Amino acid sequence: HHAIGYVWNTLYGWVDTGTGSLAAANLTARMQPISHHLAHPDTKRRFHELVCASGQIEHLTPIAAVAATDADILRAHSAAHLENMKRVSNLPTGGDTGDGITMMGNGGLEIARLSAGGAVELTRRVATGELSAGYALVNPPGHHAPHNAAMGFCIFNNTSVAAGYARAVLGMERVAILDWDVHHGNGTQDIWWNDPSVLTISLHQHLCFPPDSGYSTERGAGNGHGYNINVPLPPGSGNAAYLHAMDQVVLPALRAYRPQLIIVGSGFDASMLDPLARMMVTADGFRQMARRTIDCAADICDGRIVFVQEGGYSPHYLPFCGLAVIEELTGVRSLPDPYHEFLAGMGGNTLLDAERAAIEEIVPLLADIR
Amino acid sequence: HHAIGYVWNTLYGWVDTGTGSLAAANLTARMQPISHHLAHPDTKRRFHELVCASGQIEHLTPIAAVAATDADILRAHSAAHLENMKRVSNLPTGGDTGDGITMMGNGGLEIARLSAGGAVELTRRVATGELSAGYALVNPPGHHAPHNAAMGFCIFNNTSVAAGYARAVLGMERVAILDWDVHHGNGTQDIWWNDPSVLTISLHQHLCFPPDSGYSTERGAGNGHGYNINVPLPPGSGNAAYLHAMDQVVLPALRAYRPQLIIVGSGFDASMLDPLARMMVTADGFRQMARRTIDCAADICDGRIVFVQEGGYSPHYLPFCGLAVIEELTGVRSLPDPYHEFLAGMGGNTLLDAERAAIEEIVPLLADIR
Amino acid sequence: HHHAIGYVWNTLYGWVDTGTGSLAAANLTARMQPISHHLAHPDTKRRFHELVCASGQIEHLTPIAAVAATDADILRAHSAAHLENMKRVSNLPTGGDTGDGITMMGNGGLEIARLSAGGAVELTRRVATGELSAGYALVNPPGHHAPHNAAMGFCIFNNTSVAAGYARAVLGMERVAILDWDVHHGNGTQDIWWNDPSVLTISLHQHLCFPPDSGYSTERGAGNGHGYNINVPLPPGSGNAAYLHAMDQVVLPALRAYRPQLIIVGSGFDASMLDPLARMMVTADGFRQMARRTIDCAADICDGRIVFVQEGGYSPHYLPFCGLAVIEELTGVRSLPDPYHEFLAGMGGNTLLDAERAAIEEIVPLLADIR
Amino acid sequence: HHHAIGYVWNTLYGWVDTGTGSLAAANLTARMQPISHHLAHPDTKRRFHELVCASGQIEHLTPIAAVAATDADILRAHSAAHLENMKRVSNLPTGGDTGDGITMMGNGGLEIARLSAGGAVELTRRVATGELSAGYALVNPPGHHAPHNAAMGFCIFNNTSVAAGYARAVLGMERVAILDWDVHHGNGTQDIWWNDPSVLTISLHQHLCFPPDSGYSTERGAGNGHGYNINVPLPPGSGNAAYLHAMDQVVLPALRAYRPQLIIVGSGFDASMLDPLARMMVTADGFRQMARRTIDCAADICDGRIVFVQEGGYSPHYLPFCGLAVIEELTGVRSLPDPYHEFLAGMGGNTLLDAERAAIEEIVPLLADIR
Ligand SMILES: [K+]
Ligand SMILES: [K+]
Ligand SMILES: [K+]
Ligand SMILES: [K+]
Ligand SMILES: [K+]
Ligand SMILES: [K+]
Ligand SMILES: [K+]
Ligand SMILES: [K+]
Ligand SMILES: [Zn+2]
Ligand SMILES: [Zn+2]
Ligand SMILES: [Zn+2]
Ligand SMILES: [Zn+2]
Repeated sequence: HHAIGYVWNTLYGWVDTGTGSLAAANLTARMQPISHHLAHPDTKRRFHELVCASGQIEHLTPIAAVAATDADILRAHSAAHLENMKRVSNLPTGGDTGDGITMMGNGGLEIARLSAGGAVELTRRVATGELSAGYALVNPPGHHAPHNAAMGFCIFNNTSVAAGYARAVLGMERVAILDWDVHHGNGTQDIWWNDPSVLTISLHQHLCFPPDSGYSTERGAGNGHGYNINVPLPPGSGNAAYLHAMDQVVLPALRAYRPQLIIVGSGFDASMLDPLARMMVTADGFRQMARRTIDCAADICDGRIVFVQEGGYSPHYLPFCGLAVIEELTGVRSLPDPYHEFLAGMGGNTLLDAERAAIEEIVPLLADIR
Repeated sequence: HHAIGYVWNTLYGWVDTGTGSLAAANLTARMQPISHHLAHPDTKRRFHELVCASGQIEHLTPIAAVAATDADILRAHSAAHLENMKRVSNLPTGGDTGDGITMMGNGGLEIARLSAGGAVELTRRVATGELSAGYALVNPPGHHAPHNAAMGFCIFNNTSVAAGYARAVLGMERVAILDWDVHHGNGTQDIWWNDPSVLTISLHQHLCFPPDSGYSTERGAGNGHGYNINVPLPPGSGNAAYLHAMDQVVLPALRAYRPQLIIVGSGFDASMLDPLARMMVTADGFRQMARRTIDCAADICDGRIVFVQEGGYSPHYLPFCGLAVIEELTGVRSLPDPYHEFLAGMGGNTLLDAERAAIEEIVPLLADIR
Repeated sequence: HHHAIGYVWNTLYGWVDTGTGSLAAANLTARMQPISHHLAHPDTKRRFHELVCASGQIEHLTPIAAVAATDADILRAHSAAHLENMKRVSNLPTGGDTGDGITMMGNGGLEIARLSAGGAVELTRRVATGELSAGYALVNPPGHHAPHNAAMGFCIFNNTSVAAGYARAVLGMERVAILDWDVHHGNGTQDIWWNDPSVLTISLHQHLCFPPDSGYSTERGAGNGHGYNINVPLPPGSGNAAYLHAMDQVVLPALRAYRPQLIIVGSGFDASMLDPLARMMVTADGFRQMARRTIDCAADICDGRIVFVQEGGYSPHYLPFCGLAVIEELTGVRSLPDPYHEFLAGMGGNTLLDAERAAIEEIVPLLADIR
Repeated sequence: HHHAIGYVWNTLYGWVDTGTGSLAAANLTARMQPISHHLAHPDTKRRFHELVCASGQIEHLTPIAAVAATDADILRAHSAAHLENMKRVSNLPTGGDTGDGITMMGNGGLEIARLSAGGAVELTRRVATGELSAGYALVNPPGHHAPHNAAMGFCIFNNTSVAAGYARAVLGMERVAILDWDVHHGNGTQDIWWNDPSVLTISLHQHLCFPPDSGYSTERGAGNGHGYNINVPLPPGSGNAAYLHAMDQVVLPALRAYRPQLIIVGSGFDASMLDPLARMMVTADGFRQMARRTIDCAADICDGRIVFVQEGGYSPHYLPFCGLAVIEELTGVRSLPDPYHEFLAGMGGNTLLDAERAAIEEIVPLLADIR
C-alpha cells in the first residue's frame, strides 16, 4: 500500500514540434522561424530532470513505457484515425495532422504509441495493486484528440486509451477522468459522450481552447447524459477558485460516482506564468489539488489514482508545479518552490464573486450522477 | 507634418540576461539553466526584424541612437546610481544590479546609455518638428528604475531621461508619460512624485510587479499631488477594459493636463500570450490604443508623440502587437495579425463589471489635474 | 580614383528556415534527434552582420538594398526547370528538401533566394558603373554548389553566377572572374561556366570535402572553355601558409593572365580554424591577407572592380571576426582586434608543409593555358 | 568469464552552466556577442546519453549511480588549495571562471564536479571487484586538462586521475594505465603522475591543439616516473588510418609492456570529422575500431578490466554516434548504423600519410623504457 510508479521515456523529449511558434513558420505572413515552438518538448523534459535532480526519483518506482498496440488505441479511437496517423508518421519531415497547429515528426507514431502506452502501463500496475499510485510524464499530450482525429498537439487521447484498457481488459465498470489542464478536454468529452462508465470532468478556462466548447450545457447524451461535467472558469482565476471548484464540484462528483479508478489529466498550463492561458495557479495550488484528489482516491477507490501529463508551456515554472504533485504522491517534501514569494503577491488567492458563480453553476448537475 | 522616426541599435539585441529564467540559475534551488531568460533580447529583436521584413521600415525615418550623457542621466537619476552602474558594467561577467532579477552584462552600461539615448534623440527630433512622431525600440527597458536604483530589468528610466531632456533642454513646461506596460511604472512614479511638470500615468495589472505598489491612492506629493495617476486593472482584462480605461481616464487626463509632448511607455506584456502577466490584449487592441493616443496628440500638442519600448515577453506574438502600433504611426496597414482569429474567440472583448469598477475608481481624480 | 564600399544585408537573409535536423532532416528511425540549430542555421551570418554594425564598420559602408532577382536574372545561370521546381517547394506549407537531402527551403523561401541572388546582382551593378569602388554582399542562402539544373549543398541559386551572367549579358563585359575560397568545391559554378571562357572560375578548397566526387585539378572545362576552370584542392589541415602560397602562386597569377573586367569573390569562411564542416586552419588574419591581396590585384588589373559575395561558414563564434577582417580591408578602418588571435595562433597552419606546397604546385603549369 | 557492462549518467551532468560566451565569456568591449550554446555546452553529452537510451543500448547496460567524490577522493589527484578554490567559485551567486578564462563553473557547480569524478570512481570500483566486466562513465564536466593544482580547459577535477588514485590507494593496485584519446593533450593527467611509474599516462592528440605549449614526445616524466608518460602528437587532418596505426604501433604495445591491472580510457570524441575544436578526421567506425582493440587488449592482459570515462567532444550532431559505437563494442549489440557514414567516408583520412606515419614512428623507440 505505498509504491509510486513513474513513467518517462527518452522519446517523449524528441517530439518534433517544428520551426513555428504555434502554427508553422510562414514567410508570406511574416511569421519568423523560432527554435522553440510553444509546445516544444524541453518543458516536460525539464520536469523529468527536476524529478531526478531533486532526489524524488529515489522514492519512485520507474515503470517502462510499453508501446500502445492497435487494439489499445482502438478502444478510444477510430480505425480511420489510427491509419491516418501511420500515413503522416511516414512523411520524410512528418507534418501537420489536421488542425494546422498539430505537428507530428517523421516516425512520430512511435512516440505517440509510447505516450499512450505509458498511461496504459501505469494504469495496469496501479489497478492490479503492484503500485498504489503513479505519475506518467508522457508527451505528446492527449485530451484534445477526439474519437476520429488529432487536435491541439494531441495525436491519441492517452487518458481515454488508459480508461478503455481499465474497462475492457481489467473489467472495471466505472472509471473517472479528471482533467485540470487549463484547456477544455474536448477529445475526452467526445470519446465518452454516450457512455456513463467513464465520468469525464474538465476544469478549464472558458473558451481558451477550443473556441466553441466546454460549456456547462455539454452533458453527454443517451445513457451518458449527466456523465460529462464541464467547469468553465473565468480568465484570472487562481488557487482560491481552483480549490473551491475541487471542494464544491470535483470531489463531490467523484464521491457520487464511485469510480474504481481515478485518472487525472494533469496539465500545468493553469500556472501563473503560462503563455497559453490566463490563470493564476501556483505550485502550492497544484499541490493542494493533488493532495485533495489523492485523499479522495484513498477514501473511495482504495487509493487507485493515476496522473497522466497533459499540457503546460512554461519551461521555467512547470517543473516546480509538477514536482509539487510528485511530492504529494511520495510524501517526501524536500524542495521549496523558489518562485513562491514572487508569485504569491500577484493574487488569485481570494475567491471572486464571478469565480464563485461560475463554479456554483455546476453544483445542481451533481444530482444527476447516479 | 508627416515623418515617423524609428530607433533600433544592434546592441539592444546584445543585452546579456544570463542563464537563469528570471533570477539566476541556482543548483541548490534546482533551478536548471536555460538558453532564453524570460527577458531575453530576441523578443524585441524579432519586433525589429518584423518592422523591416513587413516593409514598414520603408515608411520610417531611421534615427541613430546617441548615447545618453552623464548630464542626460542625472535629469532622472542620482549620481550614486549612475556611479554604481559603471561599477557593475566593469565586472568580467557583469552581474545582478540590486534586486536579484536585473542582470547587466559585461560593458552593459554602453547599451543602457544607448537605450536612454535612443529615447532622448527621438524626443529631440519630434519636439523640434523634424519628425511628426516616432517609435524608439529600445532595450533594456526603463519604467521600473526609480531615481536611486535599477529594478525589474531596468537600468535607467528611459522615458524619464527623455522627459527630463524635454523639460530642461527644450524648455517644455508640461510633459506626459503614459505607461501601458502591464507592470506598474513605479520608477517613473518615484522620479516625478513631487513634480507637476511631468504627469505620470500607469495602466497595469494590479499587483503584478512590483508587489506593493500601483494603488490608486498613490497620487504624488507636495506640488505634484494629483499629477500621478495609477489605473490598476484586474487579471484577465482585455481589449474592452483597456479601451474603456483609455476613453474614461487616460485621454481625459491628457486633455485636462495639456502636455506639450506625450511619451508612451509602450510595453506589450498585456498581450494575450504573455507569460509575465495575465491580461488579454490583442494586436488589434494595441492598434486601437495607439490610434486613440496619436489622435489625442494631434488634437492637443501638435501631434508630438514618442513611443518608447518597455516590456513584453512573447517572442511569438509581441512582434505583431508592436507592428500594429508602427502601422498606426505610418498609416500603412499592409500585414494582418496572423493570430487574430485564434485569439479573438478567447474573450476579453466585453467590459466586465469588476473591470468597469476598477476604471471608474480613477475618474474622480481627473478634477485634480490643473 | 574613388572609394565607396557597398554593403548588402536584408533581414530575410536571417530568416532562412534550415529545419530541425543537423545536416539532413531529423529522423526518428535513424535516431537523429531534432536540434534547434542546423549546421547551416542563419544565425551564423546574422552574427556577422550584427558585428559589422556593432563594431562601427557600418558607418564606413554604403548600405545597398537587395533587389529581388527576376526570372530573367536567374535564367542567365539556371534552367527554367530548376526555377519552376524551386517555386513548387517554396509553396509547400512547411517548405521541404530541394534535391539532395541536405538542402531545406522554408515556406515562401524562394523570396529569400531571389533576394540573395539579387543582392549579388545589385552590388555588381553598382560597382561596375563606378558608383561604388567595391563591396560586400552578405547574402544567404549561399550559391556556389548550385549547378545549372539543381539546388545542392544548402544552395538554391548560384548567386555569383547570376551576378556574372548579369555582368556579361546586361553590362556587356567580355571577361569576368569568380574566385571561390569557400572551403568546399564550387562545383555549381564550375558546371555553369564549364564550356565558357568568358567567366574564369577558380576554386580553392579542401580536397573531396564536399561534394565527394569533384574538384580535382583535371576538371578544366571543355570546348572553348577548356583552360578556364581552375581547381586548387588542398589537403586537410592546411592553414594560412598554404592559403597564401596558393594566392601568390596560382590565384593572383591566374587573374593577371586572364584580365577580367570584374572580380567576384565567393567569400566563404568555412576554411576557418573552428569550422565544423571542414578541417582547415585559416584564421581571421589569414582571411585579412587573402582579401588585401585580392583587392590590390583588382586595383592593378580592373580598376578596383571587386565584389565579395558571402558563401559558407558555420562557426557562429568565429565567422563574424573572419568576415569583419575582410570588411576592414575594404574600408581601410582597422578598429577591432580578433579576440581569438592568440588562442588560435599557436595551433599551427603557419608553416607551408611539403604536401601543401606540392598540391599547389600541381596547378602552376595550367596558368599558361589562360589566354 | 563474465559480461556485465556498467553505465553512469547523472541528470546533473546535463546541468553544467557553461555561461553565455562562446569559449571565453561574452565581452561587449571585444564585441563578442552572447550566444545560447557555449562550445562546451552540456547538450552535446546529454544527446549522447539520450541516444544510448533511444537506441535500446540502455537495455543491455547496468546503470550505476554516481556517488559524489569525497574531499579524500579528490585529494588523491589534487591539492587542498585547488579543492578549496573550487568551493569558493561554486558559492558565487552566478558562479564564474575558475583560473584560465575559458573554464566556467556555475553556481553550486562543485556538486556536479564531485558527481563527475565520483562517477568515474564508482565505475572503477565495480569493474575492479569483478561485479562488472567493463563500463562507460558518461560524465561531465571533463577532467584531463586539470593538473594537480588548478582547473583548466573546461575541467574542474581530473576524473580519470581521481579514479586511478582510488585504484592505487583504496584497491591497492600497483599498476594503472590511463589512455587518453581526446584530441587535446592530457596535460593535467601528465602533470599529476609526472614523477610516478605506478600510473602509465598515454595521450594521443593533435599536436599543439590545446594547450599551446605541451604534448611533445620529449615530455616523458621525471625521476622514477621517467618513461611512464607517453605523448603521441599527430598532425592536423589525421584520420582513421593514423589513429589505428598509432593504436597498433604505440598504444597497444605500451599497454602490453606495462601490464596494468586496470585500463582507464579518457574517451573524448573531439577527434571526430565534424568537431569544431580540432582538425582531425576520425569517424564513428574509427572510434569503434579503437574501442574494440582496447577492450580486446584488456581481455588479454588485465582480465578485461577496462573503464571508459567521457572527456571532450563538441559536435552535438555527430558525437552521439561516435559514443554509441563505443558503447556497442562494450555490449556487443550492434543495432544502429552511423547515418553519417557515407557522407563522411569520402572526405578522406583513411590512408596513412607519410607525415602521419612519421609522427607515430617517433614514439616507437620509447616503448623499450616501459618496464
Ligand atoms: K462520459
Ligand atoms: K481541462
Ligand atoms: K508627477
Ligand atoms: K504601466
Ligand atoms: K569557365
Ligand atoms: K571553393
Ligand atoms: K606517469
Ligand atoms: K589526449
Ligand atoms: Zn492545455
Ligand atoms: Zn512589463
Ligand atoms: Zn562551404
Ligand atoms: Zn578535448
